[PDB]
Amino acid sequence: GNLSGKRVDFSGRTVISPDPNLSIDEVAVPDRVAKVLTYPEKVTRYNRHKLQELIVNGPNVHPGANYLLKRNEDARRNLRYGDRMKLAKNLQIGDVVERHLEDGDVVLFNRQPSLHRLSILSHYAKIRPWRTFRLNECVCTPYNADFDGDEMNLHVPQTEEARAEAINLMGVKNNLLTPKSGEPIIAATQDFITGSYLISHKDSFYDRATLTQLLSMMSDGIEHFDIPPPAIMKPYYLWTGKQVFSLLIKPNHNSPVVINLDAKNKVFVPPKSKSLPNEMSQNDGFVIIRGSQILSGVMDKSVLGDGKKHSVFYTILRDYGPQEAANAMNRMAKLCARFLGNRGFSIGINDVTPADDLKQKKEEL
Amino acid sequence: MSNIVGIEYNRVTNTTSTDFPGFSKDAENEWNVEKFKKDFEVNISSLDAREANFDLINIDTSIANAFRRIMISEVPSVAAEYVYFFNNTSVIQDEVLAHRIGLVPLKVDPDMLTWVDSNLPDDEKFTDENTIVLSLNVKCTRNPDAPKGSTDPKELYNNAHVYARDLKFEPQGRQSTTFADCPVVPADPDILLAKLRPGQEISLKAHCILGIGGDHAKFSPVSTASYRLLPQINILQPIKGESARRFQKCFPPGVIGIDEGSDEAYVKDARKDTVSREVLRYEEFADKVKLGRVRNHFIFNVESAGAMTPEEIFFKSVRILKNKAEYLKNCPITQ
Amino acid sequence: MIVPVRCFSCGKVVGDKWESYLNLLQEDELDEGTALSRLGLKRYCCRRMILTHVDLIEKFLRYNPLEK
Amino acid sequence: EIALFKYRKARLEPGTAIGAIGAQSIGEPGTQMTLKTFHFAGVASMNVT
Amino acid sequence: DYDKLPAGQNATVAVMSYSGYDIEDALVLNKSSIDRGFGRCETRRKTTTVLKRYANHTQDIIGGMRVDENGDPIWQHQSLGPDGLGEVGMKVQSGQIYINKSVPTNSADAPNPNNVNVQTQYREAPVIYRGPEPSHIDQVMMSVSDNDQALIKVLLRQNRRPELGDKFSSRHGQKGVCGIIVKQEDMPFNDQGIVPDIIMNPHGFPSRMTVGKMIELISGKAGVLNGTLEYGTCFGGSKLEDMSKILVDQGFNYSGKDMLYSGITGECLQAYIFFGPIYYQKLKHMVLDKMHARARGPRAVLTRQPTEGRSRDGGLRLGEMERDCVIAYGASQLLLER
Amino acid sequence: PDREKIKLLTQATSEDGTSASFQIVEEDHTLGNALRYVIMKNPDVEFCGYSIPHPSENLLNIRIQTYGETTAVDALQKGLKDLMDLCDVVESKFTEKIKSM
Amino acid sequence: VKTAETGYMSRRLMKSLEDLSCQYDNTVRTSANGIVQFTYGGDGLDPLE
Amino acid sequence: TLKYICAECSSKLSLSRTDAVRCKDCGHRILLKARTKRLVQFEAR
Ligand SMILES: [Mg+2]
Ligand SMILES: [Zn+2]
Ligand SMILES: [Zn+2]
Repeated sequence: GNLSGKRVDFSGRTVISPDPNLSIDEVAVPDRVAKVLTYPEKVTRYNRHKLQELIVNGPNVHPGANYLLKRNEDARRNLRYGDRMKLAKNLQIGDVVERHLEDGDVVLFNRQPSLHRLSILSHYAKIRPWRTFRLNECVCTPYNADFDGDEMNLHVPQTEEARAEAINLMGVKNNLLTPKSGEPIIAATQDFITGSYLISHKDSFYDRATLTQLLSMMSDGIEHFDIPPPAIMKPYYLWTGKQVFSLLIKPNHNSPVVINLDAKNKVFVPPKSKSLPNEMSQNDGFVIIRGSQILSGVMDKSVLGDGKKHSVFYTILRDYGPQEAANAMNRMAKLCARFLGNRGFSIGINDVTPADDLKQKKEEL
Repeated sequence: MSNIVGIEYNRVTNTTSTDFPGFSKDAENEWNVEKFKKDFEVNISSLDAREANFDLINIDTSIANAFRRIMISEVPSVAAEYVYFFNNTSVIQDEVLAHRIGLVPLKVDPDMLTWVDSNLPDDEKFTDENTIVLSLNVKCTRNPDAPKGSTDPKELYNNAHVYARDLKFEPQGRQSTTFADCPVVPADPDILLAKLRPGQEISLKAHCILGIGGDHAKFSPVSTASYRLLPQINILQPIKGESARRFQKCFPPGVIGIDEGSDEAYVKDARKDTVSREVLRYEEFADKVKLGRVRNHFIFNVESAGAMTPEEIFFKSVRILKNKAEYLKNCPITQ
Repeated sequence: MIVPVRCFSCGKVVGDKWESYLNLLQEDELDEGTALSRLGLKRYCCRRMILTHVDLIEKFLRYNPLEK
Repeated sequence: EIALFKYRKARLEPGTAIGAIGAQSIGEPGTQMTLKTFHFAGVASMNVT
Repeated sequence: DYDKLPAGQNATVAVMSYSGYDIEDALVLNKSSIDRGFGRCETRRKTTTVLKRYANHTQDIIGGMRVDENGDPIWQHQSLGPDGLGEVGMKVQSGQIYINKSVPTNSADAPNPNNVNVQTQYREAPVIYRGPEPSHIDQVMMSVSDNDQALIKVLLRQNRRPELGDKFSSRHGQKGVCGIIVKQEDMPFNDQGIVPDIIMNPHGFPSRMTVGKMIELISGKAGVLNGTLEYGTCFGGSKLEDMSKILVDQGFNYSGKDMLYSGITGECLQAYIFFGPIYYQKLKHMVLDKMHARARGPRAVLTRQPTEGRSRDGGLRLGEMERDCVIAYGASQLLLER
Repeated sequence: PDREKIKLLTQATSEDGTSASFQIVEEDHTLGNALRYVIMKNPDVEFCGYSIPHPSENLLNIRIQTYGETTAVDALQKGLKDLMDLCDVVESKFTEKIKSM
Repeated sequence: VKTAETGYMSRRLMKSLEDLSCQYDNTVRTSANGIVQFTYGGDGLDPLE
Repeated sequence: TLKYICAECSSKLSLSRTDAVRCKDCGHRILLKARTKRLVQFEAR
C-alpha cells in the first residue's frame, strides 16, 4: 500500500527519440507542450521590455503567455477573452505573468521506473518540431533507455528557488559520476564507440579534402582549429586517424586542455612477454596520451566512454572542470553521427557463415 | 591519390577524389578554367522521349553529385494540389482518392506558370497564369445488354473502372488560347484510380499549381535520376583453357570474351558490368584478375516521369546550379 | 486495396501496369517473372509493387451500400 | 600541489545526505539478479544462496 | 488465409548506420516515400447516444439550426444539418458539435403524470468533439432498439501518416520507434537507383542473435527477381544454397552485399552494405494519442485517447520511488515546490 | 537587396581577414559541397568546411581559413565565381553534343 | 516477475538509511542528534570525489 | 434535405419528426444518412 500517490501540476509525459545534434544538458521540448506548461515570471526592472512584447504576442504565438496575475490581485486575467495590447501597456511592477516554456529554461526530466538518483536529472529546454521528447544518447544510459517506444515524464519548477537547485546540484553537467562506485555512468555510447574505432584504426590516413571536413563536422562550422604538421610527408601529405582525436581534445592554443593518462583498453595481447613497454602489442592495445596527443591505441569502450576510472572524459572532468568534458562529449557525439553514416558499416549474412574449415573442426572435435 | 580504384572482396579503397594544391609538395592541379575546358567532355549513348543515357569524363564526384541532387527537388514541375469533392459515394475515401490524383504526372511545360504567393486570401491566390484546373465526373450505370454469364466487372457495367483519361482539363480564366496548341493530358492515361458499382458517382475538381520536389514527392519531374562509375577489369597473368571458360560463366555474358579460333581471353564491352566481385572468392583467380572502377567517369541515366524530355532536365539543372551561385555573390555580407 | 500510382522508393509510375499484368496472367499463359519482365519493370524495386499486392477492392465492392 | 589539491577536495562535504546515497547504492544492483546458482564447494556438494 | 488479409508493408532496407538518429531501437524513414503512400493508416471511432423515454411520458429531442446575424450557421454549428445530426463528408475540428442533444430539465425525478403544461423546458447537453487534429464524419446511423428507444451511432474517421514517434516491427521482434524522416536526395542509391525506404542500425543483430532475419533478405531479394514468393517455413523452406544461386546469375552478389554510392557526398562507401526487402508492419501506439500534459486543475488540457486496458503506468504523478531520488541530491526547496 | 541570405558570425571570426565563418540560410548539402570543392582548389586556403548543425532547419555554416594576404571574405568570392565558370563550361559542351549528335 | 519487485528492497532499506547526514564537525548523526559514526568510513573521504 | 437511406433496399426516403422510424418498402429498422451536397476541401499532399 506504498504506491505512487501525489498528483503534481505542470507536468507532461511523452515518448522519446534520438538526437545527438543536441547538447548533453538539453532536452528538446516540442512547441505543442511548451504552450500549456507555463512559468510564472514576476516583472521587474530587467524584464519590462520583454514581457510587454510577450503579452502582445498572445497565447497562440509561441513566444507568448497564457495568463496574468495583477499586483493587487484583481483576478487571474487570461490572455484569451478580450483585453488586448493595451493590457501590456500598464504592467505594474508587481504583476506576475505566466509565460510559455522557452529556450534555456530549467526543466527536470524523469523515467517512471526510478531506480537510483541518476533517474531524475535536470536539463535545459529547446523548442522544436514534431511532438516527442527527444534527447541525446550519452545521457540515455543513466535513465536506462532502450528507446523502442518508451515514455518519459517532464516537470517544470514553478519558483525561483527550486529552479536554482535543479541546475546546480542536480543538473547533468554536475552529475557525470554515479555515486555507487565513483565510475562515470553517463558517457559515450554504442554508435559513438564503433565510430571511434574506425577513425583511430591504424589503416586510416586522411587528407585535407577529408580532414578539414572531419574537423568541420564535429564543431558544426564555427571553431578555430590549428592543423598540426602531418605524420606522413613528402611522398603524400597524409594525416593519421589518431590526429583527429588528438585535435578534438585540444583544438587550438586557447584551450588549456592537457591530458596525460595511459591505460590498457579491451581485448589485449601481450607484446612478446619480454618487451618492457606495454604498448608493443600485436594489436593496437595499450593507449598513450601525452599532452592531449594520442600516441597509440584505439578509442573503444574502456578508454572512451562508460566504464572504469581511466576514461578520457573522467580525466578532463577531474583536471579541467565539467564544462570542458561536456564540450568534448558534444564534439565527439556530433562527429561520430556524421562520420559513420558516410563511411559505411553493415553486417549481412556474409559475416556469419563459416568458411568450410570450421565445419571440419566442428565435426572433428 | 593512386588512380583507378581497387575493388576488394571485403572493402573498397581510393574513395576521395583529392586533386587539390596541397595533396603533395608540388602545388599541382589548381583551378585553371582553360584546363577544365580541355579535359571535360560528354558522350551520349542514347536519347529517347522519356529516357536519356550519357557520359561525363574528367569531373569530380562533388559537382556531379550536385546535378543528381537538384534534378530531383530544385527542378520544378506541376501536380494536382487542391481537390474539391462533390457526392463521392464510392468505396474509396476522399483522402485516399485525393492522394492519388496528386500522384499522376501531367504533360505540360512548367514554364507557362508562375509561383503561388502564399500571403494572399483564398480567392486571390489562384488566377489565370497560375492554376491548371482538371475535372473528373463519372457515374456508373448497369449495362442492360448483359451477357449470358456474370464473368467480369469490365462487362455488364458501364464505366466501372475510371482512368486518368477522364481527368478533363478546363480552359480557365481568360487565356484559353495559350494552351490551345498543347492541351494538358496525363503522361499515361491508363491509371486505374478507382472502381465503381451502379449507384456510385465521383464528381470533383482539381487545382494544379507549380512546386519543387523538396516540398513533396509529387512535384519531382524525374522518376529515376542516377549515375554509375565505369567498371574496369584489369586481367593479368593471361592463362587460357578450361579455366578461361569458367571465367566467362561467372560474369554477365557480354562483358568478357573468349577468342573463337585463337588465343586467350580478353575484355570486350566492360560498360555492361554490374560489379558483384564473384571472381574474388575462388582461390583459383587470386593474382589473375583486378576489379575496379574509374572515378572520373560518370554514366548519367535519367528516366523522367513524363512531364518533359530528359535532355531538358540536365540543362535546366546546370542552369539552376549556376543561378544559386551568382545569387550569393551579389548579396551583402551582414555582420 | 488498389495498386499504388507510384512506387515508394524511386517514384516510377506502376499504377498503369496492373490490368495488363492480369491480362498476361490469364491469357497468354506465362510465369509471373517473365510476364512481369516483358511489361516494363527491370529492377526488383517497382517489381515488388506488382508481385506482392492483394486486391481488396474487388472483395469490398461485394458489400455495396447502394441498390444491388 | 596536485596531490594536496586532489586530497583536499576529496573529503566528505558537510550537509551531504550520504545515508540516502548508501541506501540507493545497494538496492539498485539488487534489481538485476538473474539466477546463477554458485557454490562454496567442489563438484556441486552444496547449494548456497 | 493471412495472405488474403495482410497487415504490413514490404519495405526496402539498407542495414547500415546512418545520420546518427538510429542509435538503439530507432529507425529512420524516407521522405518522398511516405509521401507516396508508405505507412498511411486511418482510425475510426464510434460515438453512440441513446434518447431515453423518461417516466412521466416525455422524451429528449434532438434539434438545432440556429443562426445569428447572417452567419449560416455559426462556427460551433457548421457541421450539423437541419435535423441536428452531423452530415456525411464534413470535417470536425475542436469544440464544434456533431450531435446536438437536448434533455428535459424538469423530468429528472418522477412527477407522476398530470395534464398540466410543463413540457416546454429543454436543457441542452450535446456531445462535443475535442482533439489535436480534426476528424471526418463518414457514417451516422439511426436505430429503434429493443424497447422502442432511439439510438444514434456516428463514426469518425481520421487519416494519419507516419511521423516521429510511430513504431514499426520487423516480423522478428525488432521493434523500434521512428527517428527522423530523411529526404530522398540522401539515402545512398545503389547505382540502378533504388533509394532505401527504412535504414536499420546493424548493431541490433549481435545482442539479439536474429540471423533468420538475414535469411529474409536473401530469400526475399532473390524471390522478387524470378517472380516467385518464397517460403520461410519452420524446419524447412527455401535453402540458403539455391537462393544465392538464383541471385548470382541475375548480376547480383550471392550474399546480398551491394555497393552504395553515398547521397550527401557522392563518393563510394568504404564497406559493402547489406541491402534488400523486409516485410515491415506498423503497430498501434502512435504519438498522437500518447502526448499528455497538464497545467493546473482537473480535466487536463492535453488529454490522450481513453484506451488504457490494464496499462496504468502511474501517469502524471510523483511516487515514493521518485521522492527517494531527490533526497540523495539534497535539494530541500524542490521538495516543497513539487 | 537581401541581407538575410548570408551573414558573418561575431564570436568566430578572428581579426584582419583570416579565419572567418559564414552562415547561409535556405541551403542544403548541394552548394555546400560544390563550394567546398572549389575553394579547396585555391592554394591560399587551408581550412574550408561546411556543416548543417540541425536537419529540421535551413541553415549552413561554412568556415574558411587561409594562409595569408587573402581575406576569407575574398576567398569566398573567388571560390564562387569559379563555380559559375564551371557551369558555363558544362552546359556549353552538353549543348553542342545534343546539337551535332 | 522482476517488475513486481522493481523497488521493494531499496524502498525498505531506505527506511533507516534516510535521515543520516554529516554535520559541520565531520560527524554523521541521525535526526535526533544520536551519533552513529564519528568519521565517515573511518577516514571521512567522499566516495564520489 | 434527403435524410434517410435504407441498408437493404437502399431506398431514398425522408420522414418528418416522430413518424415511426422504419422503411415503407421492406421494413428494415436501421437507416443511413446520405452524403451532403455541399463542397468539402482536401489537400493532395
Ligand atoms: Mg524498451
Ligand atoms: Zn523503384
Ligand atoms: Zn427499406
